[PDB]
Amino acid sequence: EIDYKDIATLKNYITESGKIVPSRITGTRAKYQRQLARAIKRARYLSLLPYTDRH
Amino acid sequence: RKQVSDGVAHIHASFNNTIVTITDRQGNALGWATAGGSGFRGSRKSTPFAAQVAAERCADAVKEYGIKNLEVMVKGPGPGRESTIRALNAAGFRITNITDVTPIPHNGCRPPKKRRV
Amino acid sequence: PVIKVRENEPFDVALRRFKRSCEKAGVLAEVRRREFYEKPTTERKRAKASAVKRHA
Amino acid sequence: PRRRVIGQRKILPDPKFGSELLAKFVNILMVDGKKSTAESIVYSALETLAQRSGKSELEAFEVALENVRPTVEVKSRRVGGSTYQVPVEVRPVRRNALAMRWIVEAARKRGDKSMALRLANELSDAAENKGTAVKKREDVHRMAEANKAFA
RNA sequence: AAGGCGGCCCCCUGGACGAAGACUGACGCUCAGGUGCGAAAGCGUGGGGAGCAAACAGGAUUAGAUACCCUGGUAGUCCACGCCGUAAACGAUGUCGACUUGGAGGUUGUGCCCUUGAGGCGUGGCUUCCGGAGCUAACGCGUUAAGUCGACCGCCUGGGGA
Ligand SMILES: [Mg+2]
Ligand SMILES: [Mg+2]
Ligand SMILES: [Mg+2]
Ligand SMILES: [Mg+2]
Ligand SMILES: [Mg+2]
Ligand SMILES: [Mg+2]
Ligand SMILES: [Mg+2]
Ligand SMILES: [Mg+2]
Repeated sequence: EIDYKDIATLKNYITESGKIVPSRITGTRAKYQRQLARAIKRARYLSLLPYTDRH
Repeated sequence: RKQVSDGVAHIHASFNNTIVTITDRQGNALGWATAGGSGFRGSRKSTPFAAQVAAERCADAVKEYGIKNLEVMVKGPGPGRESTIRALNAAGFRITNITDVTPIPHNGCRPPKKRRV
Repeated sequence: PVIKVRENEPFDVALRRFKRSCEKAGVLAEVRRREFYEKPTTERKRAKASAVKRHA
Repeated sequence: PRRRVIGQRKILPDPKFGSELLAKFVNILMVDGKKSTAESIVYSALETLAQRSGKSELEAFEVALENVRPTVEVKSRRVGGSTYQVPVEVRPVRRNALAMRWIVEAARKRGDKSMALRLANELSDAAENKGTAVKKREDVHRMAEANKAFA
């Protein structure tokens, strides 16, 4: 269900500086943590999300 | 001699020293002072107090342009991260924004070996 | 950790915010971690040890 | 003082004015348990200060003491192999004691002919906030404001 | 399988596991010799070379300081194709199979339930921490055994010498 194109949902799982929030804080299942990080990584490459607060 | 009224305080705070640089929005250096060159060496150089007078001495070699607002750019882990910022604000300066810009590699270069002291 | 002071907020409060943003962000910890090379075997060793201590 | 906290002996007041404060002063000036000769020097100095400097003997004392009274100071401390200097905010009772003590010490380290004249001129100087004793307060503050970062 | 494998994307490819039923019909387990794989350093040829850094030089420390610390820095660390065949190559625990009380978790399949909630009841694979009997010199191990048994292999026979 998770898609890198759904930047709205993806935003809930990154920090102010675009860093991925660990499963601990979010309390997200471990299978999907991975799915999320792969979609956040995909979304970063396509410039639909920042890598860093810098830019 | 010229006019700015809108600047940015870049403070480089390493463990051994803390360099303060005042600049415009463009990134052009307006004035600078360091702790190591404000009468502090070795064990005293690397103190928050030395960073403070650095910030103070720097505010005197810049008000030639009459800055009135600025942002702060904190780089590095040493003392004078914070105490430097304070001195600026007391020297007659409105602080607009504070930002840490300490660089973090995404694990690139291999750092030097651990020191076996 | 970027911070922007709001109106009629003292320079101090904004600062305290900033320092807690970095406490939150892990800057100095991060810089400490990278000042010196750590062998892979060593960081695997660190990782087990903290797993272990994280049993009460 | 590892375990046992204590109160403090609450000395009798100055015999002449009935001031506990001046009793803290004569004692501080006292040497070799010569109380009789200590208060003699304190009064003659107060009498010299009182007579020819606008009177108000107790008040004259305070004007001078007001000036050498220190609001903050530093307490040495040894943490991680380092001797840090921590500036501590100091309590009122001792504030008087340091104030009195530096006035007395600056008086003996003086050129004048007797301790009474010295004491008198130290108070006068302190009253105008100048001299050694005031300067002792200022070094305390310069030393304190410097390590303001570690409070 | 072990060595070991971590940004993202594609292509080629190995193994593991689950559900259901069909097929083959003991085709299985183990394995001296044999063959293949096998961290790092090291070797050969040609590339590459930011950072790190054996050697080496310089600055310090020290009674000395061929070190620890500092400023530099070559091989090397990187790529291709060959070589080497070793490590505390470790779980210091060979492989395969059967059997023997429990508790809390992690991970990953799958059947069921007003899916009516981020759940409720089962059933496989792997895994972490405790612990029962039993075992053990003790430490500890304890259904992932170091327990109870069987099949086959490797190895030990006081220290130094080696
Ligand atoms: Mg048949
Ligand atoms: Mg080579
Ligand atoms: Mg070196
Ligand atoms: Mg060579
Ligand atoms: Mg061997
Ligand atoms: Mg156990
Ligand atoms: Mg037992
Ligand atoms: Mg033998």
